[PDB]
Amino acid sequence: GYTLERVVILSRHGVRSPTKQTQLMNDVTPDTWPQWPVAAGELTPRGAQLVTLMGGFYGDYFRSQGLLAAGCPTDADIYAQADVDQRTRLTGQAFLDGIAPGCGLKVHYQADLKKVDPLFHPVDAGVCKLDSTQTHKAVEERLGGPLSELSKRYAKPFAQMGEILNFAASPYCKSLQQQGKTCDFANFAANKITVNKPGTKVSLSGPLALSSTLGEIFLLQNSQAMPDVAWHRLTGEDNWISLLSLHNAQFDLMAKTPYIARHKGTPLLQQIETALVLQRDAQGQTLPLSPQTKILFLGGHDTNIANIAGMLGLNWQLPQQPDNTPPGGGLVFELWQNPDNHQRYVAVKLFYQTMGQLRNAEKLDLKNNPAGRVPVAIDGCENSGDDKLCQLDTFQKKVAQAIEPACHI
Repeated sequence: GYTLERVVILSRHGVRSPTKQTQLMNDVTPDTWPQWPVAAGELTPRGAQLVTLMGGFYGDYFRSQGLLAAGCPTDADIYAQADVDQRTRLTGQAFLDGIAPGCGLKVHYQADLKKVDPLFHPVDAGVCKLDSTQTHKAVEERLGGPLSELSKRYAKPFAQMGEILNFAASPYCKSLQQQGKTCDFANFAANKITVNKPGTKVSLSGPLALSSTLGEIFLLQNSQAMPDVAWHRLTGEDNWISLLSLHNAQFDLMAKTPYIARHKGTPLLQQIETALVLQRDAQGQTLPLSPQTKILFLGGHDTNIANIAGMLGLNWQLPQQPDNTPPGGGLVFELWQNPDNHQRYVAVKLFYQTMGQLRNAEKLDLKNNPAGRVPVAIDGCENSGDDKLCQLDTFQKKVAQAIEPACHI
């Protein structure tokens, strides 16, 4: 077919413990949240193992495509840059361990682990600011109305989440009833967006935000192979899809909303595009990539993937993976060249482990049990053929149009 020339993987970190267990998260259920074997927000050992399995699949796939030779690549061939978080650094390392076992590759990352990496969090870092009014306006435009619409749009998932929590028996519900309120989970509080004064943080609070977090946690519990997921009250693929639709909706609103996405994702989009075509001195190419670079692995977060998706108009649904930005899942950019006419193409795929592949820690390979690999259509691109190929020149213009120039690094 075509020749796979270069790949950039924007990977979410692997399975992690919840980053935060708020009073609200405790109060919305009478049940006890299962504890995790690692500190909050850290990649679990099982998370690492799953990422390594995924790295083995990547290795299998890229070698089958001739992009990697057999044997050990070097940093010249494969570069893994991770965010400063432990979860992303170890995800990058687990990726290298799986794609190149015994090859001594080491994940790279900003040396100062104490500060945000502006590649992964430019807004947090202060590279550019979100305007509160534009942010509220952009999110509502994205939603098609004010956040109060969410309780109607997601009434069934919200009710489902309330049932899974046994919200009606929760301390939060008794507090609501104390105040003469009903225990309508969808409306236990207002959905509020808060941009802090400096414009470096945007927060969603309220039922959607909480439900996004809780749904993700259930999925992480499930992905961790925990024995009790959601107190055994969450089973069935559609129920998983439905419940996680709250999470995906939250990520759509708070990370895919182009205004937000372009401010938070511009350095990553520029890093992805410049690494993909290997324009090593281009703006936004921040890494010491070798001219021989075949794979750039970016160890980031679900928000990063969603920001990129928002910037490029990417929308997907993953068979057997209700989280659109699943643990260890990678937004994979592939540079293809048609040997017959030398036309070059960009393909975007979401590589991911299904729920079962995660939960059962299944060995991934090409013939028996591949990772999921969902082609993703790009706004403004040719989206040609079943794999939604974009002509390279078209992809580069789309990237140039999607970036917020004030947000580059």
